[PDB]
Amino acid sequence: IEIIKRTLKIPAMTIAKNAGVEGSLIVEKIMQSSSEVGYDAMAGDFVNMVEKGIIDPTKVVRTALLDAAGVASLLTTAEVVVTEIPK
Amino acid sequence: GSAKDVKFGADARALMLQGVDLLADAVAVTMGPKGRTVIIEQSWGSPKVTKDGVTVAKSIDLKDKYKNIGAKLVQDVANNTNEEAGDGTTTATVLARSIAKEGFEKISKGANPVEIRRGVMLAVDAVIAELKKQSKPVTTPEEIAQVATISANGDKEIGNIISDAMKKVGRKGVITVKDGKTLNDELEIIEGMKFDRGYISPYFINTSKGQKCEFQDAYVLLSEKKISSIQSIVPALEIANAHRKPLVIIAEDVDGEALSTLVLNRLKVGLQVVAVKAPGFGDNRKNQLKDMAIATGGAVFGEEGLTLNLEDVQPHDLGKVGEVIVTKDDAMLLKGKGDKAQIEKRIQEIIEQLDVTTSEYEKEKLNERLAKLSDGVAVLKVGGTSDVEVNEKKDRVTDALNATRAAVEEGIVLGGGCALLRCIPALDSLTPANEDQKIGIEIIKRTLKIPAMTIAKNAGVEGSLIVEKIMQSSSEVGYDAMAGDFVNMVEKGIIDPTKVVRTALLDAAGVASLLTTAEVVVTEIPK
Amino acid sequence: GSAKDVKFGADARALMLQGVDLLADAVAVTMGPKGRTVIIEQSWGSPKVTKDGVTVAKSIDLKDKYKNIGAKLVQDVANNTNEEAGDGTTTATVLARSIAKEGFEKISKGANPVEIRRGVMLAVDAVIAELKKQSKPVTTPEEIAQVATISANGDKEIGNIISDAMKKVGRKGVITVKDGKTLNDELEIIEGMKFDRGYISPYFINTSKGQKCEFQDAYVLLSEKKISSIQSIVPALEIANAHRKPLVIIAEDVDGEALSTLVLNRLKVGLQVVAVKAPGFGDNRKNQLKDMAIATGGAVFGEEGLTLNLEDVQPHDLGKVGEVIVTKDDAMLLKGKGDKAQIEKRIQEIIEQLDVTTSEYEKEKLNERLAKLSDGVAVLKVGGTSDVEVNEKKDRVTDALNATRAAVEEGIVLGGGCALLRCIPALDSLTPANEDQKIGIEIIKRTLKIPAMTIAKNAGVEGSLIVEKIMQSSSEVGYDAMAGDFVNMVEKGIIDPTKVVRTALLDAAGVASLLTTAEVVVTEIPK
Ligand SMILES: Nc1ncnc2c1ncn2[C@@H]1O[C@H](COP(=O)(O)OP(=O)(O)OP(=O)(O)O)[C@@H](O)[C@H]1O
Ligand SMILES: Nc1ncnc2c1ncn2[C@@H]1O[C@H](COP(=O)(O)OP(=O)(O)OP(=O)(O)O)[C@@H](O)[C@H]1O
Ligand SMILES: [K+]
Ligand SMILES: [K+]
Ligand SMILES: [Mg+2]
Ligand SMILES: [Mg+2]
Repeated sequence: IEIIKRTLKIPAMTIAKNAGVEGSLIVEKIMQSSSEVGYDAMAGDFVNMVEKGIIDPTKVVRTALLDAAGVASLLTTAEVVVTEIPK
Repeated sequence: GSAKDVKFGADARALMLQGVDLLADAVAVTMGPKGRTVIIEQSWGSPKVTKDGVTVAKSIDLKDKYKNIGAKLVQDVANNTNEEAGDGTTTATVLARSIAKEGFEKISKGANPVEIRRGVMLAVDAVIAELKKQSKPVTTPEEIAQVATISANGDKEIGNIISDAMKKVGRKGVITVKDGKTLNDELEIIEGMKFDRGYISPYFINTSKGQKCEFQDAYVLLSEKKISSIQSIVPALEIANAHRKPLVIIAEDVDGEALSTLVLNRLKVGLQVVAVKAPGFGDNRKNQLKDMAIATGGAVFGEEGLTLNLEDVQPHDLGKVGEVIVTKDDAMLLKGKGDKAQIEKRIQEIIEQLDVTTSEYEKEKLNERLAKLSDGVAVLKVGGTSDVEVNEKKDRVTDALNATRAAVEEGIVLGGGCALLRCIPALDSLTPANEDQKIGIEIIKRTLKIPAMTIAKNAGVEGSLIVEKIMQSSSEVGYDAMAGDFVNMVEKGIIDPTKVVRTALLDAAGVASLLTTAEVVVTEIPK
Repeated sequence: GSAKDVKFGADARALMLQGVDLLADAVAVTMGPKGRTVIIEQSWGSPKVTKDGVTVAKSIDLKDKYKNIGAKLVQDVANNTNEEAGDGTTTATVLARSIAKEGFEKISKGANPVEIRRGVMLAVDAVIAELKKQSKPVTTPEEIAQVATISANGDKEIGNIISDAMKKVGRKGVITVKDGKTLNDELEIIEGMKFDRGYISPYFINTSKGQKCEFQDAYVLLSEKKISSIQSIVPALEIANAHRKPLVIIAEDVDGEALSTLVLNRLKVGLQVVAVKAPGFGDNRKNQLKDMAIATGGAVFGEEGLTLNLEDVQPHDLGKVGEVIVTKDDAMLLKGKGDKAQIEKRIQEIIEQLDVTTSEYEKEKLNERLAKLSDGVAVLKVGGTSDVEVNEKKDRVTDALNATRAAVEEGIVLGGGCALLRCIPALDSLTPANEDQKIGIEIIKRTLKIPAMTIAKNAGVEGSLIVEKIMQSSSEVGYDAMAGDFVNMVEKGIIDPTKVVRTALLDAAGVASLLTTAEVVVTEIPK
């Protein structure tokens, strides 16, 4: 549960980090803000996200999280890795 | 003569930054109360474990000569900080790495790095002025204990023992740190005048329980020249025997006929006499003998200037001590009957001699003489199980003693890197003369966050969030990284010496902003 | 005897030009107010950071011996320019590279490179004559400060302190540059006659506050031989004691019986006496002793020529000083009661001694004696946080001092490479004797734009446009590359010493035009 809770910040941090600002500070200020407020990384400002039209499809967000979590949490169960000798 | 390789611009600067980054990455793990140690291989024996930043810096040299140039420059930062202040070397290293990385990032074709350096040094002068305005002088021994505890990585016992030493021998007193043979630290206070010369012959022992010669209310005969003849020792013994008082003879050497006379009168009739060599090698020996003369109220015999002779001795020319203890390896004189005005005058003479010496070795002898005259000396014996633990702990004890002396000298500020963090508004108000000086001011403004971020990062938390919360807080509030809490820093005793903070910043900024002016680097072809 | 490789013609010249190009490319990054620095690895310790063109040139040696020949020749250019002018080495380097590249480009089967060199030297003579007509003598201390500021890479404080030192000790006065222990620069002015010999014994101290001997209206005894006997020192003390005046004894050495007499009379009765060793080692020692005698109005005893003896001393043979200060490491005589005509005669003698000798080491001693007699000396202590910063700054201080001395000697011209740019019409009027001399003249005419182009190029603008706009402007107009503006150059104080410009051009042209005569290069096979 804590792994997922930490992971939930990664998209906003990565978007802010590509924008050349410090992503953790941006995410902390988003979490401290009212629920309609987010970071316009293109403009570099904290805005009402729906009024600025910075929106995502629900299906895309849930699909990306589910698909990432399944494979990666299966990967983290591994103790032995078997590979072929390169020829 | 030697064949050289030359590289230009960004490739050269990137290689130098790799060297700087490797050294700073090794040093930065040691920072703060959750810093970890560094193990350095020693060629002759057991490896060294250290939390000391300059020690880690000086132990790292790199094969790539371009990387080694940057590593050597940050070694210069750490060493200069250690020499000036005795603490803060890790802080200086991380500040230097930050300034170098930011300066290298800002170099473009239109940029003027020398003017950027001018901006950097102007910003640093503004920060140092703000730090001096922030500073508060040390008033209480509790603040002394707090400074020493913080500098000793939170060891409250080291802070307590340094504070006790400074209570006993003075805040400016002589305090030395040495190996202890036990598990725990101990503080020894050497009172009176004790020097490292024992009895000349073992026949002067009167107290067998400690194998020492103990006298009370003793005459003291001081000789700047050696005593080897009968006539130069008979009348002093006649005075001692007529007054029925013990005699202590401190000379360069007592040997031959005079020594045999002393031993014969000691064994046969029971004459209360002891003979001790005069400590020191050269002018310091004469100075120490004159200090003993002033303390005891006697006169020095066999001197060059006045030429007083041992054949003509009067009872007033002999010093008087209330107590003397002579062991095999040391002698000790207690409550000498000298004139207080003479002693104060000699102390002031020693002080004026201290004001005109810059040898950094004669100042130690002068301070030790001052301490033998006034207050005694303190010895901190550092306990431990093995040599590696004792050396590791001795590094921290020495750091705490340096930090406490610096705090006495120039005051204290908030620890945790908060002092530099509260100087950022003093940079916001600056008006840069041009764009390059603006770039330099901004480099320093970003760099001022680095110590607090590094301390927090070693504590396993996100440093940028911690620093943002600090800057949003009231000016007395900082981050206790040991407790993981936001606290009033002064009340919790998380404080730093002002001298250490300003020294680390100045020494980092100078070297690193000079480094960021480079366009060409020339190295020798490796053979 | 060693086996040799031999290359011919264009391939050999291309390899040598690669060497010249590498060294000049490294040196050229330092030019002008937006020049950057070069970091040179040092084998024994910290790397050196430099903006000095000759320092960069001398540090670069190449493995390829054909390239190393060209690099060594441009090193000869930079070193020769440094030796005769003390500045302008970077300018000389870029001029030499330009002449080498242009000359190598013009070599064909019909070309005669020796006659091309003759043309190059004729053009350079015409340019130097035009520079001498362009030149203006320095009249104001403001121009002194401007010259020193420009030569110190725009540091106005360095220009101010050099101008202040030249105001205090004269424009031809002795000014030395040394390391300072502080952050900031400081000017010390040593007035009177001060030498590096302290008191012989510490018993002569009368003022405890600085541990020094301080006398006013003192007799002075000068002895060219040692004083070790009683009767040599008694009648001088008799004169001093009868006249109730302090005595200063400057001799080769006072030791033994005479020293014990001096100390005994000092301690017991309170005789005002001090003894100082005579400075210098050899003929310089007797010359300084005679200068002291002339300044004070006394006579030198124990000399070879006149054979005056210390047993027969009269009060007129004793010098008189208004003040004497004797510390542990130095002695200082102030307000000597000598004859003004005798002092001026000695000054004229020292001047005529300077006019006939060319050893460049005893000339320093003669200048030092001159300055002790006339105006004192100046010491510039260079501040900084680290040794690398102090060495970098001291290079520029030395450059500024050399440039200011050169401007005093031979006047000033416009900076920014504009002086050479205004000499191009003096080449347009030449009538070449043949085609090869015409080619050489054209080589110099193209080379004359190189310094202004390089200064502009380092400043991140297009140098050819800048130079074209300068040449289209009135003769007082040039490019302020630091400000990026076209300005009256003399009014903004962007000026150069005439000697530096002409030295750099002559030294570059000679070596590079000789290099362009080469058809065969012989090197050793590397082992
Ligand atoms: N509990 C704490 N919370 C926050 N900061 C602390 C705490 N304890 C100490 N510090 C800070 O840690 C820093 C000391 O770190 P450290 O001693 O590791 O490095 P240094 O003094 O820069 O260098 P060195 O000791 O290696 O010469 C000081 O700034 C001090 O204020
Ligand atoms: N603001 C400026 N604008 C234009 N030219 C300038 C300016 N300041 C200095 N200069 C010129 O820059 C040149 C000095 O460059 P620099 O001192 O870097 O090299 P150098 O004198 O040739 O050699 P070195 O100092 O290495 O011995 C002079 O021609 C000087 O007039
Ligand atoms: K540390
Ligand atoms: K230069
Ligand atoms: Mg520390
Ligand atoms: Mg120059």
